[PDB]
Order: sequence, then structure tokens, then C-alpha cells
Amino acid sequence: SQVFGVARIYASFNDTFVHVTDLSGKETIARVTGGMKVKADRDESSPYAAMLAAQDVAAKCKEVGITAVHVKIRATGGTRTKTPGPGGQAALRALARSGLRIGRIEDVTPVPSDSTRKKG
Amino acid sequence: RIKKYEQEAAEGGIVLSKVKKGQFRKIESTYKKDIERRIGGSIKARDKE
Amino acid sequence: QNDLELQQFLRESHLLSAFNNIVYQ
Amino acid sequence: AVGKNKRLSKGKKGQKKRVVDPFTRKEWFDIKAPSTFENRNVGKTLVNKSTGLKSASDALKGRVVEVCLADLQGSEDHSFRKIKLRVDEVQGKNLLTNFHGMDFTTDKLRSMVRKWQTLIEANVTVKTSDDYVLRIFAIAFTRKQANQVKRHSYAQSSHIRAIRKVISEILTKEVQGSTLAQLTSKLIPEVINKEIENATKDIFPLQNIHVRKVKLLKQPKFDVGALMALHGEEKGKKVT
Amino acid sequence: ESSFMTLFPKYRESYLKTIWNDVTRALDKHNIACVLDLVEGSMTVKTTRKTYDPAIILKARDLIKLLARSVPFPQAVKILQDDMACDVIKIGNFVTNKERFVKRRQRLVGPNGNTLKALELLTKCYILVQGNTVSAMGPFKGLKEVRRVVEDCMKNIHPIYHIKELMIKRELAKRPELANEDWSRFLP
RNA sequence: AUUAAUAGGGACGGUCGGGGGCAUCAGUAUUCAAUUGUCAGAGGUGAAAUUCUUGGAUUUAUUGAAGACUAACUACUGCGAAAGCAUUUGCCAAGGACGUUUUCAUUAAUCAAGAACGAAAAACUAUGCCGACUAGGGAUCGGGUGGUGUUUUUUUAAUGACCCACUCGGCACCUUACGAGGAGUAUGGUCGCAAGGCUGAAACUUAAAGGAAUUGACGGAA
Repeated sequence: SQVFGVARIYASFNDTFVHVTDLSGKETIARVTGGMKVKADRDESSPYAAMLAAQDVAAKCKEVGITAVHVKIRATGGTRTKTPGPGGQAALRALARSGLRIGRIEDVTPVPSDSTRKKG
Repeated sequence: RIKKYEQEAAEGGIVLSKVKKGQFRKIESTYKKDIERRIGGSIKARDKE
Repeated sequence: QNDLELQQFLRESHLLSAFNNIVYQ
Repeated sequence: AVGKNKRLSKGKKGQKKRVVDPFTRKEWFDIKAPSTFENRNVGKTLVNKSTGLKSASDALKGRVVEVCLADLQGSEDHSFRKIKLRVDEVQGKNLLTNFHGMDFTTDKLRSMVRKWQTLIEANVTVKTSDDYVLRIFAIAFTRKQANQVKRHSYAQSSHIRAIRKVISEILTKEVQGSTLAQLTSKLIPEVINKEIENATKDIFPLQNIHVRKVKLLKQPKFDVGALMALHGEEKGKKVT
Repeated sequence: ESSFMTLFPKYRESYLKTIWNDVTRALDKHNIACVLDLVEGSMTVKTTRKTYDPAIILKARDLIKLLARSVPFPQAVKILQDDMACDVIKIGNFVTNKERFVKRRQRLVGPNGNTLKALELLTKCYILVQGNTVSAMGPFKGLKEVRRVVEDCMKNIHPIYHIKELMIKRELAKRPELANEDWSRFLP
């Protein structure tokens, strides 16, 4: 009765990618973007876009029949900052508030071993 | 207070404005509490010395 | 460093912080 | 960019209709971990369509899943360990997997690493007794004694080189003294790290010794015998 | 369930023990438990069976991370404020000569810290410079701006050019007559 | 056939080092290629725009490949004459210091001319008297001398780490005895800047249009 799916959240500094997925990581059960749910291009990372994108993926999750989430938070990382997005946080908020049983939270953002920067 | 501030910086390594040997530091303490006018930059007697 | 407004703002940068905790003009 | 200020590119010009309805054309299968661990039952997976039993085999045996070891073992502590698994066999809404790999987690790494001390890394690449080719990354940390008043306990060059050597020795020796099944049940209690402590006790004081990574290189040829004898012939209902 | 840890050094451990009521007060106010292990030399943050905010437990992880990197408790509650953000910027991966590296981060910090403090005012964040790491905490717009600035600063443009850019930008956006213009007619 | 200088070279014993050349093994990240996934934007900016994106962009999984770098550990530092110097294991060859009732026998030193070594947009607030230099203290790094217990272990494998006293040499830091024209003003001179009248427009009082001017103007009755 505890059916588990996962949620990859690429929370950038210019969009909030929310993406529920099967447990293996190939079947993309749903996907919405901040720039697909907010009106203008100016606010394509705001917590309003987070709440809306979260409600869309929540509707889709209760459409398919998943009962629990493993949320993986990811930032842009590597060359740019290692910091997540406010859309990321509010998305996790509104997903828990629409009521996906909070299975397991983890962050995996791409961290460089040694970055490709010009040692001038 | 300046010495304890300098020690906490150099123990948990921070950089700081390098000043000459005479004067003290310049902190938010001295800027807010306005202590320069009633103490000064440095010991003027030792400065002339 | 020849500018007039710039360096005055630069040395007042701690005073405005101290008496603030921006209206810098 | 759902708004009206957006100008016109190529963009959303010609688009087919949502008719396919993927999750009413899809199917739900269940996967099963080996029997060496405790909790065998784990997760679910989506089959695209039963027009291919070829397709069921293709997707559901090319799969690679990844669980956390608390989810796998029922550990009351969330025991900071991710296990990769690679599935190859299905028996009737119930897939049978094998083992693929195992990494630590990034938060635990940034928890381990400190400031006034020394981190040691090592890597080995062995062939197992059941013909698997594996690569193991192990890490270690120096510590200070209680009597010490010095605020750092570094190790010198002969120390670090001898340390990496002896841990490489115990790594290759133990992985070639055991199979992959007993190797997995040997990495379950982390008794290899306790062995490394009570073996390199005569070199240098250590506080945190860990195997960071386990990666596969080459897989042997699949045996239904081995996989099934690990996991611990069916008849139907006469449709008229 | 959800739990995280972070190591610290001892000279901060004194400060930790002297202030430790305040962190556990704010965090059980957010229903976040925190504890402290001395021989481990570590802090721990965990949730309980009543916690209802994943954003705030990620925030508490950021709290112990910042407090390990030795920022005081006013800045700690400023990051546990909701719409703020920590951000770490490394500079050690830019330049070749060590002495040029030293003089360049001194050019950053400036005489009487003045360049740093003007930057902090104009972005409403807080900066702190530690050798090869520079920590910053504040709102996201200021953080993006300071990231661009410090990367060009350990490149070879000057922070004074950037400070003039910042004040001109903030004024030109303050006057609510222009939102279409690319403003490069005004920036040099 | 004098010594062997707290002069110099040399050997040996244990060491030390992100010192050097040669391959070698590996971490991730990025870029491209290919495989599958759901189908509607992605990028960047203050907001924009260029660009990519029904031949399925971005994104999730899989490998694959190339070309750079070896983070967190990383600094109160080590090593090199300087620039420089950070994964692994070998191979080769140098070098400092320690310690020796070891070797020679003053072979040392300051260097102008000559030679070797030096990635080669760079820089932009930094500055402390100086010394043929007296004492010092806490820290480190490297070696030896001794004690002491831990930690260790024990017929078997490298007799290592820590406490403290002593002892040499470094990098640093901290207190100390001592000594060798800028300004502004004025300008009857000199060289330059040069000033305005509606515009057409001048030999023509000269058209349209243009801005300026903007409540058009002209008479009666109370």
C-alpha cells in the first residue's frame, strides 16, 4: 500500500524544474517548468510558480496512484553556485501540503572534483 | 576588545584591512559608540617618541 | 578614485551601516 | 512563459493530440531484492505496453534501481548508504535483481571531512571469485590521542604510503577470499573497516575509516541457477 | 528520520557553549531538535514526529553549516529567516601567482573594509572572506550580483567599477520610466 | 709526516620533503555521440534580446568517447636560487638538516665582465627606520639524546603514534639591551575661444512650410 515514487527537483536560479519519476529513474510520470506555469518570463522561479507547479504534479501523482515520495533536491552546481532555489523550497512545501507522504528527502547537486577553469 | 576581535579573526581565519602600527582598528563598535573623538587615533606621546 | 560622490560614499560606508542597523544619498 | 507578452518563434506551431494516455496504456510490475538482505520486497516499475514481452524483457532487465540501505535493511538509524542494483530476471509480476553498486552520500562526506587533520584515499580494481570485476574506493582519517596537546595530528609520507598499502592489501585479499554474495553480507556490518582498524593499529591512530565507493566494471554471463539459488515451474488456469 | 551533522573547531566551541540556548530555542520553535557532542566535536540537527516543514529542516542544516563556518548568531537568524540564502564562492581556482592572489583579495576587502561594506549595503547581504572561501548570506538578487562581482574581482576588473555599476543600476531602475532600455547607453 | 677552527669539502646511518624527469592507475565535472522516457518551452538578463527547441529542446536513466583540472582535506605552512611546486603506484637521478672518538688539510669569501635558469595583458592603497644586533617567550616544521607511562603487542613481522625535559637548523610572529613647492588670487601683455539679431533671404522686404505665439479677431445693448 506504500507505493513509492521519486521527485527530481532541479531548483535553479532561473527556473524551478519539478519532475516526479518512477523508482528506477526512466519513466517520467510528470514534469512542469516555472516558465511553463507562470505568465511572464520575469518570475519564472518564484514560490508562486513553485506552488502552481506543485499543484500540477500533485494532481498528476494522485492521477497515477503513487503514495510516497523520495525527493532529490538538485542545484545547478559545478561551475555555478551550489545553492538551491526558493522555488525549490516552496515546491517541497506545497507538495507536502497537497499531501504526498514525506518519504525521504535528500540533495544531490553536481559537485566538481576539479572545475574546468582557466588557470591564467 | 580590539585584541579579542583580532584573535577571533586570526583563529577562525578572516582577512582584514591592514593598518599602520600606530592606530587601533576601526570597528562597528567605535563607529556606533563614537569613541574616536574622546580617545583618539593613537598614543600621540608614543607617536612623537 | 578621482570621483567625488564615490569616495565619500566609500568612507561613509561603515557610518551608514552603523547608524542604519539604503538612504545613502 | 504561458503569457501574452511572448512573441512568435517557430515554437508551438503543429502538435499532435494527446490520445495515447500513457498510464492507462502502461502496466505495473514489482521488483525484488536478493535474499541476502532482510527486507526483500521493494518498489514498483512501469512497463510501457504488453505488445512486447520482448519489451518487458528489454526495459525491465536493462533497468538499474537505487535504494537507500535503511529502506533495504530496516536499519533504525537512517544508515547513510545507497545501493545500486541491476535487475535481469522477472518471474510473474515479480522481478529478480542482482547487485550493481554502492556509494556513500554527499552529506555524509562533507560531514566526515575536517580542517586540522589528514584525509587518506585509496582505490583497488580486483576480479572476484565469481568472475566479477569490481573497483573499491576506501577513505580514512587520522585522529589525535587524548594525551596530546598539539591541535593537529598529521601523518608523514612514509606513514600515508604504508597506510594506503596495507589497506589495499586487506581489500584485495578479502575480496579474493570471499564471493560476491558473502562480500555483500560482509559489507552489511562494516566489519572490514573494524578489521582495517585492528590491523593498521600498529601504524597510526585513526578515527573514521570508510569504503566510499563500489563500482562494477564487467559482468559475467547470467546464470538462472546462481540468481535463483540466491533468491530462494508455474501452472495456469485452463482458459476455455 | 531526517538528521544531519557538522563538525566544528574548538575556538568556536567556546562560543557555541555560551550561546547554545538560543539555537535550540529558535529551532524547537520551528520543531527542530538540536544537540551537541564534544568529543565528536560536532553539532546535530534532527526532526521529530511533529515537524511539518522540509524547507525549514534544510534551513537548519544550513544553520549548523554557517555556524561551523563561524558567522555569529544575528547572521544565523538572518539565514533562518525565510526568503534569505547562504551561498559559498571559491576564488582559489583562478590565478597563478600566490602573491597576486593575496594582493587581489586585499583589493577586494579594501581599505577599512570599505569596498566590502559598500557592497554589503548595496546588496543587503553579508560577506565574509576566508582565504579560499567567501561566504555570503542574503536575498537572491544580491547573491547573484555579488557572485558576478567577486568572480570578476578575482579576475581583474575593479570592485570600484562594480560599485559604480551597482549604484547607477539601482537608481536607473528606481526611476520608474524605463523598463525596455538595455541601459548600456549609461553604463561605461 | 703539529692540529683539524661551534672555517670549508667528503663518506657513512637513519630520515625528511604538494623538490625534478618518465610512464603508469583513478576521481568527478564539462562537451559530444548513441539508447529509452513524458511532451511544451529552454537560455540569459534588472527587464530584454541573439540562440536552441515536433526530425521531440531542456530534463531524468544508460553507457560510450575526447580535451583540460585534481576540490572538500589547504595552512600558524613544507620544498626549490627565482618563476614555481598538490590523485595512485613503480623507475631513474638529484638536495637539506640531523648523528658519527669518520676523511682531507685551509682547500674559505665579496664579486664587477661571461653564462644558466624566468608561465611572461601587467598594475590600481599598500610603508615597517637601518644595522658589523644584546637578551628573550610562546608557536610550528625536520632530526637526534633521555625519562616516563599510556596507546601498542604476544616465536613473529617493519619496535610505530602520544607526554615531557634536553639538543641543533629553518619559516614566521611577538617584546627588548646596543650601535653608524603645495595652495589660491589678480591680470588692460602674448596666443587662442569668440558674441547675436525668427528660419526661407539674396543682387529681390519675396512664396510654401516650420517652430516659437497659442482663450481667434472685430462691433453693439445693459
